[PDB]
Amino acid sequence: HHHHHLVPRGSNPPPPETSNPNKPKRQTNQLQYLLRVVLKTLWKHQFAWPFQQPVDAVKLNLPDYYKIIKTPMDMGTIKKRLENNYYWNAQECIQDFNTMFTNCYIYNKPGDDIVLMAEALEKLFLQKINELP
Ligand SMILES: COc1cc2onc(C)c2cc1NS(=O)(=O)c1cc(Br)ccc1OC
Repeated sequence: HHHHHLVPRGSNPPPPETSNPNKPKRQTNQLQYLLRVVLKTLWKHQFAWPFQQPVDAVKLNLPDYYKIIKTPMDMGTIKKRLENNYYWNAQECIQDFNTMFTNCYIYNKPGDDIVLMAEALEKLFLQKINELP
C-alpha cells in the first residue's frame, strides 16, 4: 500500500489567550509594577529570549514538547496579558510566571543550558517579587 503517512502533519497548538472579554479584569498597583518593573526587567535580560514567545515545537525540533507540556506559558503571552489588562490580580500574573518556569524544569534536565537560564531568571523574578507594593 502506497499510503506512507507523510501527511497529516504536526503543528503547534494554538497559543494561550491574551484577550477574553468576559473575564473579570482590574488595574492594581501590583499589576502595574509587574509590567513596569518585573516583566520589563526580565525581558531585557540576555537569558530572556527562549521565553519571549510560545514554544515553537516545529521550528525548534521539539516534537515531544506539547506531548509533555499541557499548560504552556511564556513571557510574550504574559506581556500581552499585562498590556491588555487581562488580569484581575497579581496572583494570576504570578501563576503564569510560575507555570512558565515549571514547564522548563519539567521538559528539560538539571544542568541543561535552558534550565540554567530559567533558574537565573527565576532568581531575579523572586528578588523583584520581594519588592512588590
Ligand atoms: C531543547 O531545546 C529547547 C528546550 C526548551 O525548553 N523550553 C524552551 C523555551 C526551550 C527551547 C529549546 N530550544 S532552543 O533552540 O531555544 C535552545 C535553547 C538553549 Br538556551 C539551549 C539549547 C536549545 O536548543 C537545542
